Amino acid sequence: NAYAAMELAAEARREIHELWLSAETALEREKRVQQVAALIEKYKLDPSTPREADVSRGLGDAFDRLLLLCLPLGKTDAKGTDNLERLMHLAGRNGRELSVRTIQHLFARTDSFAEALAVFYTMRRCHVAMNMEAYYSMLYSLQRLEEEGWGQHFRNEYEENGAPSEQAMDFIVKGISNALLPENKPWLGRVMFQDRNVPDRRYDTRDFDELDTAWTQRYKSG
Amino acid sequence: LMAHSDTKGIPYFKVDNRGHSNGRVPGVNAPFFGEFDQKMMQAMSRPLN
Amino acid sequence: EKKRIEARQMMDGRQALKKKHLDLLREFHERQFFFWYERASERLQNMNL
Amino acid sequence: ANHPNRQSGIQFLTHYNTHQRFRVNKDYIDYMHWGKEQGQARLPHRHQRVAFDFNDQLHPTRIGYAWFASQDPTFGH
Amino acid sequence: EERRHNIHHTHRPTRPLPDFEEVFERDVEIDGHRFVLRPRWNPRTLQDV
Amino acid sequence: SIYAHALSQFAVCRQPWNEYIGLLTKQDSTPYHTEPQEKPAYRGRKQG
Amino acid sequence: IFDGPNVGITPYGGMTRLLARPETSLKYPGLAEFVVLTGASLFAGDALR
Amino acid sequence: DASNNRFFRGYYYGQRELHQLLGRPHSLEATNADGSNDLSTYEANTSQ
Amino acid sequence: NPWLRNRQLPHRRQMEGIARRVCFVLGIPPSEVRIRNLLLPPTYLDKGSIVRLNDIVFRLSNEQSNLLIPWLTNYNKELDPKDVDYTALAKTTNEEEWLTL
Amino acid sequence: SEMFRAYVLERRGATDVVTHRDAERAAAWSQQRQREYDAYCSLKEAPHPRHVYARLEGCEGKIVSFEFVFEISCTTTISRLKSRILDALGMPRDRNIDLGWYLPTLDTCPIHSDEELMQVLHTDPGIEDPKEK
Amino acid sequence: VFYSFVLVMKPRQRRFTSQALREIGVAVYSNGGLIRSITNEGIMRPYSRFRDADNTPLTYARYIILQLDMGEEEMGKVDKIIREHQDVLMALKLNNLERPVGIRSGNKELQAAYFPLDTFTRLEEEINWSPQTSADIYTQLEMNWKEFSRTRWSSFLRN
Amino acid sequence: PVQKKRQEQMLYGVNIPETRQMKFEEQHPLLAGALRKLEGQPKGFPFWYRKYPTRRHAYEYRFSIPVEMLDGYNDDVKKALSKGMMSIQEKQFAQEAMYMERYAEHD
Repeated sequence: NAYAAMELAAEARREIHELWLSAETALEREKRVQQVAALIEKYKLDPSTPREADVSRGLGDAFDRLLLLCLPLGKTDAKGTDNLERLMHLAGRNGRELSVRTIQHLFARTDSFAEALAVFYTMRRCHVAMNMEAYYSMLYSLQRLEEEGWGQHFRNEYEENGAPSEQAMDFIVKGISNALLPENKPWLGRVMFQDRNVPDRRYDTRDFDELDTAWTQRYKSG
Repeated sequence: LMAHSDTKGIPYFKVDNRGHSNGRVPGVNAPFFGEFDQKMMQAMSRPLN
Repeated sequence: EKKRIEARQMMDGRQALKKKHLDLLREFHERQFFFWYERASERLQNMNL
Repeated sequence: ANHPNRQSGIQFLTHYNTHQRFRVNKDYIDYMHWGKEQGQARLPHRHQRVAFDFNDQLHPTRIGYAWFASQDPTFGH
Repeated sequence: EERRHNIHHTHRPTRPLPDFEEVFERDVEIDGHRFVLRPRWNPRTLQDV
Repeated sequence: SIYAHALSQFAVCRQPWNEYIGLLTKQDSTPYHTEPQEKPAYRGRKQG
Repeated sequence: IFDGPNVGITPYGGMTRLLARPETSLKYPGLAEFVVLTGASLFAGDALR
Repeated sequence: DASNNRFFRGYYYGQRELHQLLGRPHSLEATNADGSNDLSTYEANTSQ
Repeated sequence: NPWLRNRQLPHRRQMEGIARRVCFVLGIPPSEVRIRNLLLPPTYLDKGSIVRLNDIVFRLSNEQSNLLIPWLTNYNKELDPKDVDYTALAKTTNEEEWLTL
Repeated sequence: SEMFRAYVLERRGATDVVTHRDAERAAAWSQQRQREYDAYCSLKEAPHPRHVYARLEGCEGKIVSFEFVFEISCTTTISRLKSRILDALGMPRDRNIDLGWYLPTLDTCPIHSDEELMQVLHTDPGIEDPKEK
Repeated sequence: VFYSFVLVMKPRQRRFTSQALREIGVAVYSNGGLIRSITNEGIMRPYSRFRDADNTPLTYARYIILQLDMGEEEMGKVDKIIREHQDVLMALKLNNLERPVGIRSGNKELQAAYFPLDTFTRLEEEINWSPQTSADIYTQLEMNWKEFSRTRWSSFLRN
Repeated sequence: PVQKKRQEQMLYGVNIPETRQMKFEEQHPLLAGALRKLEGQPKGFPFWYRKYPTRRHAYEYRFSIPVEMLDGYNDDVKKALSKGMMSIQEKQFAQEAMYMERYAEHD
């Protein structure tokens, strides 16, 4: 019975991986977003779906990479924030807790500020109990947004000049002036005596894949 | 009753900095190797060197 | 003179350290502020009713 | 000392700011309800003692078993 | 980490630093046995000695 | 330790002395255990 | 642990003698080669027997 | 002075005042022969 | 300060940071960037330090260096015993950060 | 606060009685939640079709992979999985085999029981290189 | 609550009770304070006869509960306003409602050190339990807990 | 007359100086930027936390509740946490915190 649900869930994750492994410029923001919405509406990933015949149960680990496949929110509508909160809601039912690794890359996926707030708010609606990981990952994401802004500014003014200013240089050295959770004092961003900065930079698909493949190799050998 | 909340407690939230005040402690934080000295015999001895 | 240069070496060290302690205390307060907000939000939600 | 309020004696082995126990203004003792486990009601409580006997245990180190994994598997708390 | 980021530990150093890739040979096969990681001996085999 | 596993298979655990000495046959054993009552303490020079 | 052909050296510490006593050849023939070639740990029971 | 003469290194009247004035940390039983645990800020930051 | 050295050379997080910041500004490809440290003796400068300053930081083959800097051959200064260890630094745990710098 | 002001006075049989006005409603609620719990648990026992990696502990690296369906409703299931593992390893089915869970945290557990095994399946989503399909 | 009152009042014709309560209420608004709840109760038989302004002892009296948010300065004014009104037999005042007896004694509070906002949000009814309360509310409480914690953020982040 | 003026100025109410809003905007222009986008809208993330480093720093409402945290709630609640509703002891602590902040070398 539910064995059927799991089978159709196998085809599901097959095509999720199919579009995840693409990760090409041929997949544009608009295209990725509407392709994701297409998958969700194909396989009935709404919370309205009953407990049995819930397709999201049998997606191992394809759930998180489907989840952060949503994240940069295209420019059409504010509809986008809903895809996300559908997925999370299902997790809420199913019992699978969100890994901090997953939400860290989730914030690392964010393009603008309003989107970062969009995410945090969304997992507020989704009954996620906020931890220090939540807060610090968010702050990190804001910080890298500003760092990215300034990086854009200085490369920009380097382009119309041809040699860097001293502002460009000491920006390169000490980073953002008066940052929250800064580099020069690393002991601040730490939670449970482990440093928390994943979200301070962008990640490709192959980065994510690199980490878990590393894990897999370590199992297959050691 | 008055304080009962959906947010889990301090331990889940890991609000606290520091930790044990002595840093890494074989009994409390880190693992413990070797032998227990229950009497203080090794704990006060005089360096012969 | 040698005694004094190493005396102020240790002094500078200590003053640096209590700067670091200061940063740690600030961020401790920040942390327990976030937690405070998690509880207080939750109570005021109820008081809105 | 036969004076009342001086009965607590001269103890040096306390942690207070006077070696004369009866001038100490912090912890006033209770002669009727105290001293089941410590002997006399004058003497310091089990957890505040700064001097230790030969065959008596000394203070527990507070935690606030996972870390004994290298030890005897049966070794309890 | 030190080998990558510190010029003073790599190039003509005071005291030498070991190289992982030089000490170990990766992925070795010897007479039916598969070794993930095996160190480098100049007479590599018991036959070669 | 990246590699040492060869030894790990014929390697030997350390033996359970705590419960072995616990479960030794004892000559004070009682079918039902009673905790001893409280012993006389020293209440000071006037009380004894 | 009498090892060190694993670090590329011959064992030291004289325990070689103990392993070569005619007693050891009686009780555990072959054990000497086992422990000297293969780095291998002996324990209390083995040192008693 | 305080190094060759035992009467100078008497703490509680001569040397206490001197250390209060110069701004060294001081106490009854101290590390330095005279009254003082450590150098003052001026003495640490200035080669005399 | 032997106390204040342990911090002085940058945390790995700072090197990540500087690397990708240069990548933003100069437009250099993040694939190939090699960011390195060089820390010189506190009160003076030995042969070792100057050689690895000439050879690595600037790329100078022996003949163009001997051309440009004749006196390096005669310059023999080496680390004093007191000053040898400036390079080796204290390794401190993350649960220990409240105690030592 | 509006809960505590919700008591009420009814006459049952011949006698006066104080009841909650909302009590039955809360009973419906709690009953429904119980039925959802039942759904959830019964559904954790439902057939779980997962891909099995099993690494034999020892100096000889061998890793067995096969597709296994776990039916955790009617011990026998663990022994089924162990029988299968041994079938692939090339060993008799009478080997005494200790199964263990390799955690994503690089820790390890024993698995002594089926009800535990179910929990392992539910708790670990799996960690997979998607390139490999 | 910030403040509460129990007001034992003389059982008069309804228009009079309504006038008197309007007077107390307006006396609270003018002084820049709020009314959380004005709760009415019936005409009860107390354990002590009360005399009214007529010095005629009374067997029955109407009970009325006030719950207020004020400043402590200007509740002096409201106090001697209420106690000086002719239709109020007795008024007892609870100021203990923000720090009641059962909290902040030798770290009884887990995960916080005296969070004041716990008992301020609440009304008097849940700080001090009424006699009719039985084990039944232990049920309702949690359906009002869980339910609440589900809808709160979603309701708040709407606007 | 001076001290009298100090107590009359404590009694009716205190205020946070716009000095703090200013240095908040110059030091952490990003956070202030965010709060500047979000005015009047209920916030689920307290961006304003840098503006109030300590518990004691927020005196404008009871129980150390920062101003911008009251955005999404009832106006009745807003009046119930106002200065007018403080006890006298709370008011003293308010004046003390304000002055302590104006003369303090760090937070």
